[PDB]
Amino acid sequence: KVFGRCELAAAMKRHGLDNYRGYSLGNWVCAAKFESNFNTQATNRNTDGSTDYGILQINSRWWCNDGRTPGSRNLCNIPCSALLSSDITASVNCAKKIVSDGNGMNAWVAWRNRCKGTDVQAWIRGCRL
Ligand SMILES: [Cl-]
Ligand SMILES: [Cl-]
Ligand SMILES: [Cl-]
Repeated sequence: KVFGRCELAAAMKRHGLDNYRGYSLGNWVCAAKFESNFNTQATNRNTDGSTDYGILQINSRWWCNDGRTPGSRNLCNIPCSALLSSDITASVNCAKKIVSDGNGMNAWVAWRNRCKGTDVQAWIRGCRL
């Protein structure tokens, strides 16, 4: 599913991501924009052989099981395929664990490089929330 900007903001809020660990909704929408362009089915293969999955490009080295990432963990206790669903529940719940892991949203290098320090509220501007 490719979400609309406000549609995704609303779904993220519904699932308790708004201001989670102090990160406003615009941060999460911005991260999703640059990680996946709002496409739940986004996948990308990393140089280390791990893969990133879903709207927030969650990585199989630590967070989910895909059966093809040697020496990896599955800390969210989910198949990576669950992160591709039109229903963002699994992605949101896993993101909550990731952002609580110590480095906040810096876990998403694209958030650090493209969202951090910017006017992230622009991502939810105009949205009925
Ligand atoms: Cl915001
Ligand atoms: Cl594996
Ligand atoms: Cl980047």
